[PDB]
Amino acid sequence: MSNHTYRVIEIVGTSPDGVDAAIQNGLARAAQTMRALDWFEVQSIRGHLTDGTVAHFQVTMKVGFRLEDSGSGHHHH
Amino acid sequence: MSNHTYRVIEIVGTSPDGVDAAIQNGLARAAQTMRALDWFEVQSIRGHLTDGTVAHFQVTMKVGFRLEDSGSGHHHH
Amino acid sequence: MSNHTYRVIEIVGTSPDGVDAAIQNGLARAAQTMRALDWFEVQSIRGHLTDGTVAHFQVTMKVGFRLEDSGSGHHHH
Amino acid sequence: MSNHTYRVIEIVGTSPDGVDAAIQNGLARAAQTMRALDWFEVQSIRGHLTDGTVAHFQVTMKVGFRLEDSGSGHHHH
Amino acid sequence: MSNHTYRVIEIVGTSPDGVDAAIQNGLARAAQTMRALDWFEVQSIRGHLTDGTVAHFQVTMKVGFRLEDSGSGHHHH
Amino acid sequence: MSNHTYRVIEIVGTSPDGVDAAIQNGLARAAQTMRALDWFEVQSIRGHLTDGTVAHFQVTMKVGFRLEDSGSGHHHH
Amino acid sequence: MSNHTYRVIEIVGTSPDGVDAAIQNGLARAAQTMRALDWFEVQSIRGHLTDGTVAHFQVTMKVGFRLEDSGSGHHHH
Amino acid sequence: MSNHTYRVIEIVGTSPDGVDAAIQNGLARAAQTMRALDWFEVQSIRGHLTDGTVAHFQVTMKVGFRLEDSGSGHHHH
Amino acid sequence: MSNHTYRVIEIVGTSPDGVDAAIQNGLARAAQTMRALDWFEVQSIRGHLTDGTVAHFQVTMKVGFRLEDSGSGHHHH
Amino acid sequence: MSNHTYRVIEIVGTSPDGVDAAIQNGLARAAQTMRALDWFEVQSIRGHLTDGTVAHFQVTMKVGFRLEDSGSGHHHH
Amino acid sequence: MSNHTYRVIEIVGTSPDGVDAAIQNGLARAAQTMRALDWFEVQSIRGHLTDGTVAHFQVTMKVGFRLEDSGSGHHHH
Amino acid sequence: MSNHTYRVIEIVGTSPDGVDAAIQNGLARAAQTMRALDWFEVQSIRGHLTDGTVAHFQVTMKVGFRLEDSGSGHHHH
Repeated sequence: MSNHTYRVIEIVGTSPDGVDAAIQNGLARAAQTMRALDWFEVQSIRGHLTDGTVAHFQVTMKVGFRLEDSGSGHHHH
Repeated sequence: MSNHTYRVIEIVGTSPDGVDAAIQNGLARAAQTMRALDWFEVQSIRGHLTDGTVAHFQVTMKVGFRLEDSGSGHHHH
Repeated sequence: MSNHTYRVIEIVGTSPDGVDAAIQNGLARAAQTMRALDWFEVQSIRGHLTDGTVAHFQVTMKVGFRLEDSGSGHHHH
Repeated sequence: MSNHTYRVIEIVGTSPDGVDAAIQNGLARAAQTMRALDWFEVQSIRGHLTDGTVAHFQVTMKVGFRLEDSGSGHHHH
Repeated sequence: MSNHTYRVIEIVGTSPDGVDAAIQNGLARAAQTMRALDWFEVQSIRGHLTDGTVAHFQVTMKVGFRLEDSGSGHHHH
Repeated sequence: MSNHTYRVIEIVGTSPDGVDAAIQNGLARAAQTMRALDWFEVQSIRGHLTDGTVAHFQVTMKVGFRLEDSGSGHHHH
Repeated sequence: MSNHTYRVIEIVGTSPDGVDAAIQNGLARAAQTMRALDWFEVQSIRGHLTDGTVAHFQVTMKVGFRLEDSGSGHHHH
Repeated sequence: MSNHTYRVIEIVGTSPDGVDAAIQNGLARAAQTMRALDWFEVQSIRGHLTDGTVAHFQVTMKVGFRLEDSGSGHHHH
Repeated sequence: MSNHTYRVIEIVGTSPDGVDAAIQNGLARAAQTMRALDWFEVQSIRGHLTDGTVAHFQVTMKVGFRLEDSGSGHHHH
Repeated sequence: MSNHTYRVIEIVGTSPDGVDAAIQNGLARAAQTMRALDWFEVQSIRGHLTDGTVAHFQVTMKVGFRLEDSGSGHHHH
Repeated sequence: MSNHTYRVIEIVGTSPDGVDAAIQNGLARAAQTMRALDWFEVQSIRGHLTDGTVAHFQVTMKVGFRLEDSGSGHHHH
Repeated sequence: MSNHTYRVIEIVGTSPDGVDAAIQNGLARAAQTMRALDWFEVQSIRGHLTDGTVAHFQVTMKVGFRLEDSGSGHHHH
């Protein structure tokens, strides 16, 4: 925890069944390929209405993962 | 799609059962009277607590609909 | 209060005598023609200076009114 | 200019040929039907890429027009 | 309603089951100890992912309650 | 002034007679019970319209007061 | 009006008697020395409380004035 | 369209000939190497002035592309 | 970690020797009296210049602490 | 480059022929009288519509120039 | 303190040795030529990396100074 | 410099010894693996307090690097 450095990527998750779906739907695919999803932050909740009655919630989130080598989980000052 | 122009209105949807409710509750009434709801954007999630334990989620959204005559769905450059 | 949906419009009120004037001057005209002004939110206080010494305060506000049919003032969850 | 009150609407103009196009393309249709477009403010410049190489610039703007009766263009304080 | 003054506090509610949970989970504890929760406003929806698949939604909200003595619910101008 | 630390609270003041009223109406009650109001910052000017013609300006402000013991009013670097 | 270019300066006006005072108090001194104050925009309304009961409203505004030579008031496209 | 998840990257495009150039200049290189640029959003228009008279417009944009496998273009609720 | 709810307070720390000082100077006093400072967020770095050459950095931060009873550090969904 | 200090001024450029015009029209006049325009940042794109069909794009930008004496272009740490 | 009016200028300070350096490096040059620097506000902390390992922190700040004649330090309402 | 296009990534640097540490700690690891870090922008300064007295400053920054082939450093308009 001395020089742990993280990276934040932004992904947009989409689900016709809610915001908690899109959050989980997108966060999930992200992990299918990335390392250590540690946190997320929602930046927008938007959406499209197809057929006028089918919303496809589109939630944009910023997700953060550790890139630095698993190193000493320490405090050094 | 050459000169399609849209209009954005802002509506606040309210539901005691969630944010996805208010979004759908309000978006829905909006369509009862407007043309071609194409998209929406959430701007705020607020709420009132009546009886101290009854939240009435109030979600404000900006909704967008086409005003321009259905015209050539085209690309011209 | 179960599915009450509101609409927010934005108007700019102007008065040479203050911000509370423009707020009331504009909000007032808005009601001359709209239904149930319930709330307002100020977004900007700007102004022009004519003759260099005559400010015309221009206050932009977002005003909200009920569109949904007067329905049950109720809580349903 | 004592109690002149204005209204601001938001429209999204779109053009495959630029931002100044979409601004003018949308502002123009707006006037086809509204009164006294006096000003505009850009809020976003976004866009879609169809065929991957055809951008359709979408510029969202807030446009303002006078609603109050043409009245004394005056200063009263 | 003449000199009613309110106070706004900020709390972060957390739930592994959604945003509407955290909102209600946190708002609720807040009332366990405070007076007259009247309104709330969401400011952020964030979260941590433990085990990589267990999100703990963290919603930050600003909650508002009346401090001024229950006084005349009146309008005085 | 070396380690003087302050605290900022947020209060909403309300008055049917203006924004300068609500600011003073709320700031005042705040002092009835707190120590050393030193500054304030307005964050929003909102309002409700009862009877459609009775605005109750609601101004939200952040107020700051000293918590640290009255200590040396000094500069140390 | 073809190449009229303006400059915006920021000034903070202060008055113990209100926001409309500080706006006018500051805007005024600004003109004592500058050319053609044409517009202003409020950016903050803050304040200090001396004696705990004497607010000195401090309003920060951005003021705009013409620098370009009085030239053709024209439209050229 | 049920679980389509997207990724947003941010790129800065630069052109001495305009903002629509930099937008297209940068968006273009981005596609030279990425999949399915679907949308873009401008976040800043900045620039450097070399030789004092050569602006190099620098437009920062957020571009979004699909990462999820081309899957059912469907609505499922 | 199922219903852990937190509270965020805002404090301004001040030090003539830097921003990391004010952050630590203020955060520290805050703990002298509060429970479980878990996190902080900087919102502003401002300052006053006394004697014209003595800056007193004033850093405003939002600090967050747990209020809910130490309860099961668990995940429940 | 050790103690190079810059100053940022804000100017509004205007042109009936576009945003890239106003940017260049205004930036240009600014240099007619200032030293070393090094960079610019757009803050707003607004405009007035005279005759309803003559937009006068008004672009506000923040421009930055060096004030410190041309000194060692160096790195010192 | 009745009609004291201030002016805010924006300067960018730069130092290879930190943010507190650039703040002091720039604020300092500003005073070499201006009157009564009373306060400052940081707006951005940016930077360039020359040689890839030499950061030149660039901190932009808004600095405020009194322009109005030293007048009665008084409260008048 | 005609079509140089850049990419901006966001990383969070962490150090128990300051903000200038985390900035340098994170920026550094980023370069260990990326090309041409040219600039950075701070977006947040946050932090965790372990043991209540060990802050781990977490600074989030946006870093920008060139992706386009080293090409003509030129101006072409």
